Amino acid sequence: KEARVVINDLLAEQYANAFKAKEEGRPVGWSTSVFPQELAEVFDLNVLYPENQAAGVAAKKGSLELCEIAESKGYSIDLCAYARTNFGLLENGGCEALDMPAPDFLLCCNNICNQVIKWYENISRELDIPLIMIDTTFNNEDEVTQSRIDYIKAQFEEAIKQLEIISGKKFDPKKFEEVMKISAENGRLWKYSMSLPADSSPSPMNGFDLFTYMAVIVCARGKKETTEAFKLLIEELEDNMKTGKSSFRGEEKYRIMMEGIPCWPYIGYKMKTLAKFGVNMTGSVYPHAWALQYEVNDLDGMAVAYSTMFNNVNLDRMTKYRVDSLVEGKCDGAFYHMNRSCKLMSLIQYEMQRRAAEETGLPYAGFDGDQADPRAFTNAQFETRIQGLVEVMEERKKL
Amino acid sequence: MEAILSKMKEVVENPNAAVKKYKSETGKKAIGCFPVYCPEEIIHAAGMLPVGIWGGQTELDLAKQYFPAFACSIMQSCLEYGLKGAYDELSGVIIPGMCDTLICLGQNWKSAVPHIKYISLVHPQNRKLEAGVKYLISEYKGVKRELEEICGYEIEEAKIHESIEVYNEHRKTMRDFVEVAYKHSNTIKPSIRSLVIKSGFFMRKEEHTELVKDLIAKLNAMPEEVCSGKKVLLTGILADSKDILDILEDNNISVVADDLAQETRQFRTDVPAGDDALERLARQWSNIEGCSLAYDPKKKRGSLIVDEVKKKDIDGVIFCMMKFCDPEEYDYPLVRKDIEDSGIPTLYVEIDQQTQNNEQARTRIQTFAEMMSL
Ligand SMILES: CC(C)C[C@@H](O)C(=O)SCCNC(=O)CCNC(=O)[C@H](O)C(C)(C)COP(=O)(O)OP(=O)(O)OC[C@H]1O[C@@H](n2cnc3c(N)ncnc32)[C@H](O)[C@@H]1OP(=O)(O)O
Ligand code: SF4
Ligand code: SF4
Ligand SMILES: [S]
Repeated sequence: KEARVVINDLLAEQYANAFKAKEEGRPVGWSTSVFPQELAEVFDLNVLYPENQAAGVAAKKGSLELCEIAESKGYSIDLCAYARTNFGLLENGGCEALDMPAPDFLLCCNNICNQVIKWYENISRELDIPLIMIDTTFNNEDEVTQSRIDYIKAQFEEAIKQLEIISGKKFDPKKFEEVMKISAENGRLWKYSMSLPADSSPSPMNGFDLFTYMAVIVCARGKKETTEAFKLLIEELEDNMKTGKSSFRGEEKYRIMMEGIPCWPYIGYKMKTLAKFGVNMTGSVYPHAWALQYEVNDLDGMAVAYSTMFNNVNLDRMTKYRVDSLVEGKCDGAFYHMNRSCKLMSLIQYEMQRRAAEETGLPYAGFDGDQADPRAFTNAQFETRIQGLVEVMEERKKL
Repeated sequence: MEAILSKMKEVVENPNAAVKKYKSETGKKAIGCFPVYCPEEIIHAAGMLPVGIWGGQTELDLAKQYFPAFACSIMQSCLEYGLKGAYDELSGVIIPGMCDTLICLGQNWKSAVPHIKYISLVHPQNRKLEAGVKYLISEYKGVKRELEEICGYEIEEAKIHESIEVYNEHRKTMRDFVEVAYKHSNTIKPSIRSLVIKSGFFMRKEEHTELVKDLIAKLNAMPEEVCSGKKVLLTGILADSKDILDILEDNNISVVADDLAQETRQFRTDVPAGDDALERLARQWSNIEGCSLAYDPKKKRGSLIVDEVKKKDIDGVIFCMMKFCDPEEYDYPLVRKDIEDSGIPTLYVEIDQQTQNNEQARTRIQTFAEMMSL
């Protein structure tokens, strides 16, 4: 029994179950990537993720047609590619490469960014469906103010009341407790498994594999199946560590940290290119993204967990996440993606990359692109930029 | 007459001068209030001057060290001016995190302009929940202290209530102006309307209140005039560049209503009554509507605009799209559909503070003016 097989089947099972629920008349929701999923899980609700569906379509090379559709409707190419791709899916009534049913309700959380707010207002107006908002106001202070905590917990309550109406069920305190435990564990397996690269040398996996497994921790964070899935994976990764093996082809001459989401429409090309150069990512900020840890039945802690996701904390803390991931990963350099779609991540990258480089003493480089719009990435450019970094690392390497 | 327009002109054409004058004539500090919504009443109660910051026409250079090319034009301007020291005369600035770009500017600002205090404020999306209001009050108490740390003295509960009163009087006076300008659409050219409203960002509101009341008087003494050309409603972040305003005028277009964040959005909703001052301010945010920055799953913006168009027999709606403004870009399709669905024609024009070769808008506006002719 292989981890990848179970993972892919578990992922594909989320979609099927969603279509089934749709068929039987049970509500299906669409949710942002770091929403408090525990709130809908306790109700056994089927929840799909627009960001995941869009990355999947982009990988399958079919996000262009959808962005062009959204664009013909008046949506500016300036807007995040995930939203354009999703608007095209809605207007087109789905797609062929990776289809999913329309939502009956939405779950939105701006801890990752504020664009999903507008994006979701549109879907709600478009389909005339309930929109549950968990607003985690940006943390300018090093710590989450008590005001933010009370406010978030209060919204957790509003969400629950809304979901009782939507699901037609009553909140079960006992079930909500088990999901908390389940969610807490999967959060732990995610941070642990995806952190192994920081050791080994060679790393037990190719940094990019993280983004494949990233799908499970995103759509099924409160399910027992995920727990077993990550357990099988771990066992395989450790088996590799102990045998000096890995999914990363060839020798691992260089260890780096890539900042940002990879360009899904060119994930294949990006994999090959880095491999031929002996470059592998063993430093990542993502093992923290879905860690989301809190004590069982501790709404204050849960609130803090979701508000502290790295996209919602001051520049200083954002910078520390990188510096830390570089060091712990024993990285030789930093590779930055200037993502045309993600303004939140792109508009603080300059200052952030300056600070991390001046603290870690490691060299860096960057490239232009987009996670779902194939028009923003240029292959020829990616190659010369990573090669440029390689020259520097190899240069400082041999004294 | 020139008398009033002159005064307003001198303050809009030279914002920095006025800030200096005020500080010396009063011996008090001035706080900059960034785009869209800020609790000016708290700044005002303190005796300080709330100074609106809405960028301006400028090339980009120093901003390139913190922002890539795709940051919205207006915020690119604010940062440039910031790095150039054009705001050094302020003792601080409030940069509300209304969207990702405003949030990122606030983080870079803390590093790129260390000498000008950055006061944080994030309005709640769930502004209708009682919890949203209590949270916003806390943000406001936080805003209060920071302002107190700057001016030195304490800001009195009584003074805030007093300030809230001054502002509400200002808002209703402004709304009054809108109806008077509308009755005099040939006298009040687009550039005039803009000047009468924008000048309110550079002087104490009570002082602006008197200026507008006088102008309204001179205008009442004039017979009600029927517009000789086509009327339109502008909507978006802003449309203050002399360039765009001239184009409308050259095509004999009269602006009789707007849904601009720099203009009518600032005064169409009054601060509610209440015993608690900060609570009153917080609840105004609960009552804002038809704004791209104000959470509304129903997106009533389109419908509200339609109502304004029909109220004043407006001939067209012009989307003054700020370049690379995502909140506004998301709103466009649906808000446009609501309007066109109601039989109203619309035009799309891009607002770029870094360009100085506006020709696209001229041809689009000329074609729109000719289109409305039938
Ligand atoms: C910090 C962040 C939160 C913030 C911010 O930066 C962001 O926004 S961050 C953004 C946050 N990002 C993310 O969440 C995402 C990570 N993205 C990925 O790459 C995912 O792995 C995925 C989408 C491909 C998963 O979805 P999924 O695994 O379901 O796609 P999958 O590749 O599995 O499809 C092929 C499978 O489906 C089946 N089949 C289909 N049609 C068929 C037909 N007609 N006939 C027959 N079969 C058909 C096949 O059997 C095949 O194998 P199965 O499965 O048995 O083996
Ligand atoms: S990509 Fe950046 S903007 Fe597009 S959704 Fe993920 S976080 Fe929000
Ligand atoms: S993105 Fe739009 S709303 Fe945000 S600061 Fe820019 S113009 Fe203002
Ligand atoms: S703005």
